[PDB]
Amino acid sequence: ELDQLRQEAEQLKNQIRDARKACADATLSQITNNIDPVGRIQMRTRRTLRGHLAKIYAMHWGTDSRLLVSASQDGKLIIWDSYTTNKVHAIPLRSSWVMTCAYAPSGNYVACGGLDNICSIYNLKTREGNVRVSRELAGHTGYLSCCRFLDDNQIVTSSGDTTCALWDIETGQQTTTFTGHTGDVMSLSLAPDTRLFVSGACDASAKLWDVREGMCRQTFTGHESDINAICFFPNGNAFATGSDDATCRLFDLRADQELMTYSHDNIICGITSVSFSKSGRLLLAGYDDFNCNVWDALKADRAGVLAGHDNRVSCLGVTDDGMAVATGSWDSFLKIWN
Amino acid sequence: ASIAQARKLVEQLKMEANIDRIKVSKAAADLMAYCEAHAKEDPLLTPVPASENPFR
Amino acid sequence: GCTLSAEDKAAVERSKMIDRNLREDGEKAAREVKLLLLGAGESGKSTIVKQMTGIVETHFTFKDLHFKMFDVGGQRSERKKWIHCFEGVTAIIFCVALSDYDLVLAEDEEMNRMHESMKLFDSICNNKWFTDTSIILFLNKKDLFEEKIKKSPLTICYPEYAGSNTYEEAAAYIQCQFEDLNKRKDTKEIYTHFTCATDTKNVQFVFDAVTDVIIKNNLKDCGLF
Amino acid sequence: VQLVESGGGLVQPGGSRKLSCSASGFAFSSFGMHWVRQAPEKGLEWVAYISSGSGTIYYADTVKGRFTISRDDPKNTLFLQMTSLRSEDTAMYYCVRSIYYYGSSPFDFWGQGTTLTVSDIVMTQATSSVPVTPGESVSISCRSSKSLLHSNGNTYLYWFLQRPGQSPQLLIYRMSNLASGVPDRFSGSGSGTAFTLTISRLEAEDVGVYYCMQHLEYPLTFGAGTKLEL
Amino acid sequence: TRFPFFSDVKHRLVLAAVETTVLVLIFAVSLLGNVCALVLVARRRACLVLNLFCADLLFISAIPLVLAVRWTEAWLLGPVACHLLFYVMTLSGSVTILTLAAVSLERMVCIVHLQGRRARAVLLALIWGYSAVAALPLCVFFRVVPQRLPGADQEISICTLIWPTIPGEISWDVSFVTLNFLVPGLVIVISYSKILQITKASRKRLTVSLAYSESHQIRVSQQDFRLFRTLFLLMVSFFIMWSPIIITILLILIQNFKQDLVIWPSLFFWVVAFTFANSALNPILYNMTL
Ligand SMILES: CCCCCCCC/C=C\CCCCCCCC(=O)O
Repeated sequence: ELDQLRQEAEQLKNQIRDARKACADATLSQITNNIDPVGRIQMRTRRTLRGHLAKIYAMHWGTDSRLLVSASQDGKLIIWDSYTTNKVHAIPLRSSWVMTCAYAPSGNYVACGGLDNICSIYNLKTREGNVRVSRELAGHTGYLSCCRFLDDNQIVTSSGDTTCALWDIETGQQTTTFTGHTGDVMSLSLAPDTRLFVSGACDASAKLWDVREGMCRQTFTGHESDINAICFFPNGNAFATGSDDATCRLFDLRADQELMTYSHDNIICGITSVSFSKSGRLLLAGYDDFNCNVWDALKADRAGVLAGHDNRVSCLGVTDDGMAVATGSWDSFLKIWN
Repeated sequence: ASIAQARKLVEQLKMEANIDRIKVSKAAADLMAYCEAHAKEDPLLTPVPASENPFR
Repeated sequence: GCTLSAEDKAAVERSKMIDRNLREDGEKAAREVKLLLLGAGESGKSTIVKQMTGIVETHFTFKDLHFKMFDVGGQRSERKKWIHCFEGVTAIIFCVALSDYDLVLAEDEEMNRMHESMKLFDSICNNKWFTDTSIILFLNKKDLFEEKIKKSPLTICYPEYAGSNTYEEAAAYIQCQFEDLNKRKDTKEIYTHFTCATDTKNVQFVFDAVTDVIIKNNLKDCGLF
Repeated sequence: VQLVESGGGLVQPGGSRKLSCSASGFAFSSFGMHWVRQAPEKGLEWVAYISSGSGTIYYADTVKGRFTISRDDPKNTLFLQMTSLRSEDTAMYYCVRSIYYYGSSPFDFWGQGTTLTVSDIVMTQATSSVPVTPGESVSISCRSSKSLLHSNGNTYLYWFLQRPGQSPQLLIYRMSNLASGVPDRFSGSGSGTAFTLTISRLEAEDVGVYYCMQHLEYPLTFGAGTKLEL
Repeated sequence: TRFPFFSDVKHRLVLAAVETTVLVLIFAVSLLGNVCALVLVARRRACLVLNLFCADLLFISAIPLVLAVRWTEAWLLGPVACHLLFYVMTLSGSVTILTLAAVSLERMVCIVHLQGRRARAVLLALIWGYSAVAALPLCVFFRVVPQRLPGADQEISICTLIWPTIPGEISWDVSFVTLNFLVPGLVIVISYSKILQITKASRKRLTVSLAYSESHQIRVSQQDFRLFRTLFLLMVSFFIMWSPIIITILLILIQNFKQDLVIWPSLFFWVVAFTFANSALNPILYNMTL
């Protein structure tokens, strides 16, 4: 019974390995070897956002590519204009132990969460003129690590109880539970069509979930340690992960394989955040060595370095128009690069 | 419920071992095509002129 | 503001008021003492909270000094992913029960509970996030130890112990083991107190330890220590 | 969200009078406040502004030296002290709330108005009244003596509607943006010094006087007002 | 009968050969230490200690000209250098001493309150302001007079300090030493004694509560000793280093009515050089990184 099922599971892992190997006719490095390189990517700090008095843990761009939201351990969630550096809102939190925040694509709401196991959703557009709590979503039994809005008045959250959840905000109840991880779920990323999403966890694995069905479509492995960050490739057919073993990896959803590894010999610090440029040719990654690296996504070369932060870089984002990159770190400053 | 968990793993592998896959070279070519097609629209790969850059 | 419109100027004034409020809330926040509560199962943490799910935060005032005590014992997730959130706390209050020397864990009947307590203690002392964070060690339930020590020698948990099976020697032996688990002697200070469920001086002891920690921190900051 | 003005009545010429406004249902201290008065000629004149932090205060050049605007946040009260009252100060006085940040609506809610009786960028609306029938579209024009398009890309034009017996209501902010609660039948357009408000279909509740306002620089100036008459 | 400040007839050219070495060594060492100490704080950043280094550098700006006037018997420097050379060192000395007192006050307050900018921006102004209203007699009352100094047989131009009125001289000297030397010393002593008292009170509190194992008492003793030594050195260095010039000023003041030749013309050079040496100790007593 139990032995029979375990033996059948082993044969399935063997066939999946064989099915993947049979499709590895050539590597990506053997196809992109003749592409003209991106050269050297020079970027300079254009804006510095001051006002957080503690470590900054999360940051999210608005879909207008102008408004920012950032969360810090001083209990503050600040919304920034970032063109004039003016502060638009400063929301005090009922629990200062915030680790994640998100900005609604409509611009009407923001969400946050952390060690209180509750995802709080705030209404930014009220008649009283102030920002008030609209919902408190409870039901996770671990810390909330990442949350992202969908356009259907729904939100996807991940927590330290190894599960993911799809919540209906208006009702305040879970509509879907995604189970299958064997460790803390650290990162989520939504597909451009908001129909699939990927989650990366502390069991050195990432999973592709169907947000409408609740079932896991496929599982990707290859990292040697916990995955801290995950992001989709712009066309939705690939994604990249960052882990504690100082390596980035590019995975293909249709080939069901790892394509490229991004690492170097002098980098021994973990990766906290990863993002792609608008065209997907540049991969940006934040490290614990206080710097950020720009990699050639197709040639796996280091195209540039972003430096100027005095502590660990904890969050990174790129605007929808591709015009700028925002970084945040434990020195309580946000920086915008071009 | 260890037998139940084993059955869950076996069926999840059922929904993994029997899916359509493509060749790595084709995925690489598709990524190449997407990167090249949108290369002129990337303001970070190709620096935007200062007169259109919203940040100085 | 010579290149701004009226609405831009008003937005800048709004930003300045937000700044002014943030600075005030920062100044109020910096005067509160942040204490992190760590203990093993059945270590008497409930009594320590009483005398002074997610995270639980307890606030109190003693001698016009505000304390904020954080209990993280309800979490069941990898500590290394969220323990760094508590870098910068004034002190870590660590609770160890003295009646656990001859008890074993329910999960593993062969694992002594007090050795797991020492494993947690030396995982917390020699971390990289708490290199300069002092530890206030409460050895609880001393009134339940002096009566049972006569029947259960320390050799059940400490086979290398030589001496008398009395409270006076055993308490000092356990205190020495816990204090010797530390390696950063010159930077980290452990304050050990022997208390019980009927004790009332725990608040004053915490106050004194926190006062000494703040004095040492200020001396180090002002370049005098 | 309610604003109640009080303290009006008859005042002898040369006297003094305090008007007050009590706010309820919103964060009074986060809003700046305007006093805007309507003379019996039914034109709107901006009188005074005091910011949310009381650090910025502006007056119209007709009331400088005679009027004083003030706030008391803990009572949510706005005060206007008037001295040396003249026969030209007889008007309906409206209290207006205003909040300024990226994307905000600065003239959304108006008060009800208190009656006081005593014993620059020019906005032109050449058409004083338009004969209208329900179910038809209408176009109202407004022209500025100076371009309202700022170097930051924003054009500071506002469209308000005042129904008979009611306070003015905001319809459009910054030229093209529809205010909350306003039906999508209203649309704003224009460029430079020319502005147009179009209504695809009139209903019974679209009758009244439409005003255009500039908010590029102080003092704030209103148009003459175009009336729609059934 | 008018004490020459920096002129000597002078055994020959050897004394110059050593006075041209000691002063340049003090200059180089003090400048390097202060500049290095200042920049060390530039990346460790308090705010007052930076002013201490700046005051020390402006004080040690003097050495080349005092050694130049010493290389000859006369000045040959000008009546405007005589109005600045001494007011560029008295000002800096007063600023240094008042900055030391302010640092002691802020340290004592910080310890006492168990934990702003505005106060600092004002403290610095008062410190520099008072060191330009009290040293004013030091820039107006010097004249380059030939006194026919004994031992030259010719009239020799010396930039002396003519004092037209005796009551003005006595009142200023009494006020200058008291409000510049004595008050900062008292402030430093009170501040550091209070810091030691607070530390001892806390250590007494944590001893009655029985919260120290036998083996740690040694470390506690070692720590209190180090704290005690540091504060004792900071207290005593101020008086040992700054007292000689105050005594010299009072002696020169009393040298008018007193006719015992209480001071040598050469002595005032070595006393001022000894004071210059204090800028090689200030950057290491008040910046201890070891
Ligand atoms: C607090 C004093 C610090 C000054 C340090 C610089 C040393 C001063 C050297 C020469 C200045 C003139 C000294 C004599 C001034 C008083 C003369 C007098 O009236 O007796």
